[PDB]
Amino acid sequence: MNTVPFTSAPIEVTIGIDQYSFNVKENQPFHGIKDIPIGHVHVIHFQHADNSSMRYGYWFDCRMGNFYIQYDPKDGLYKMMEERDGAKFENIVHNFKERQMMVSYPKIDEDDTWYNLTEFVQMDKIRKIVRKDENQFSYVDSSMTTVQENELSDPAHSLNYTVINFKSREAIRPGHEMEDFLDKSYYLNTVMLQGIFKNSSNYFGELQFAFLNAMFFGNYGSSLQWHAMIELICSSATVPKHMLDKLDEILYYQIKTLPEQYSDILLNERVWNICLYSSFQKNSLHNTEKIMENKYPELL
Amino acid sequence: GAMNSSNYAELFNNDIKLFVDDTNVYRVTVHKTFEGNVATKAINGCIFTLNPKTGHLFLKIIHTSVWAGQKRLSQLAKWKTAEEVSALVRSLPKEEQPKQIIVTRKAMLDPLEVHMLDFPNIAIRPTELRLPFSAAMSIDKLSDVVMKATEPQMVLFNIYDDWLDRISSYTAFSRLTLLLRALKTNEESAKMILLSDPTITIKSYHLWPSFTDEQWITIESQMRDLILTEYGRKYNV
Repeated sequence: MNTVPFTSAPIEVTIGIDQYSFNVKENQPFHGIKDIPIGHVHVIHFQHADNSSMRYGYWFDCRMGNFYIQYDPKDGLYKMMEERDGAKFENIVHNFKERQMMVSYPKIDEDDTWYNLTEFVQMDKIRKIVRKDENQFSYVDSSMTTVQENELSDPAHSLNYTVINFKSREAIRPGHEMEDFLDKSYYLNTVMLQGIFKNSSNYFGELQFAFLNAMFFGNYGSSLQWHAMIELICSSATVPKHMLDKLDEILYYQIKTLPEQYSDILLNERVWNICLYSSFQKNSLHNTEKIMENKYPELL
Repeated sequence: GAMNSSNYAELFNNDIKLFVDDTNVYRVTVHKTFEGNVATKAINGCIFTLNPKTGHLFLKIIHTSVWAGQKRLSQLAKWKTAEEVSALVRSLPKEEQPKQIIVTRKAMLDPLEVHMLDFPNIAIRPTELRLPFSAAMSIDKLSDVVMKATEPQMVLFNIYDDWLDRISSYTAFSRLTLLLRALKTNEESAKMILLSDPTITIKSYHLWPSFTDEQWITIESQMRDLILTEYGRKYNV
């Protein structure tokens, strides 16, 4: 069980750790988060009490190094940093634990929610979508635009999601215009799965990462990416049986975890109605259709 | 975006543009079977592709053979329209290719856009105008070449005959839309108005009769009267 210590908390802030969140008061003796489960990526995220605009945060994996948070009064945010001195770090964590100045990652033993949201998400794939190669952790915020959003401006601060465009030469084989537009199987299976992602695990990893950025940061481009990746599968007549069964599980946990009050801004009516009721896969997503119909029958 | 009353003069500027109407591509007669079920029989159709500035009409005849063994024909008809318009553009020299294509029906936008991905600089636009191009098959010589075709064929016409020698392309388009609106509202009455005087004929190389400037004003008035009557009937007003 790993630890992300905090130097201090000089400004009042709501702190997220994965799907959990805690209020910290200005200058409260808060020194971090302990008992973080090894084996998963994690996100530690922030919303300042005095500017609820710019949700921002850090994707990390405790197996890749010793990470801490320190407030920067110049840039005005909580920054993630790596401590290269193992013995200094162990000595910092042990002191803060002894003085019980750390919140415990509050996982219920029965509860597979975080596993179910991050099953295919790998830190090495995150670091290719979020490019800042001198750090082992990845910064995301509310305002970062995607490579696709930038085509339609600072390339260094962009989310490099895989570009999906249903009306693009990549999506449509010359001479198969109607076939490829109405049945996206070619685009899903040859171009995206065999061509770019190499396997369904990498595709699902990006889909799950896009959802979490949408949910935790209200990142609009992430939301567009999550919907495009759902729609590409649902609009294909030919999808491997294992991919459909796994997609149903993925979407079920995403819809289950979404705050009820954000469904209006995080769910695209057109895509979900199309996916559940008109698409080739209208009858393939039993779990997802049942939770959507019982939780968000207004949207449908 | 969409072509409307507000940007009407744009049709007659020097940017090459084409209207595409797919109304007459997929045509059927509905009939009873021996067992008393209903079936359709397709008849020959056409794409109506018109340069509103020049009057040049690219009439692509759609032979019933293109539907043989196909499913969802009303959907296929939009994609076949887009395939043929795309083929037409690629067949034209670069300096003759349109800068814009305006579709009379919004269902043609995605099929045409997908077929024209190779031409990112050609704008595909809808229109708010309710254009009567469905009535093209009420022009006797266009109906005749469609119904006689035994194979796919492209036929080139000037839908304005020689009018541009005497009038602007704005006035020629207004005359064409009034004639087609009349033919669409009451075909028998419109055709009577156009041919009632046997001394005015249609030249072998023309679609419409050889009216003097004064006879066109009379004709145009008779067409307006036809349209308003029919409107008072439809609506009892």
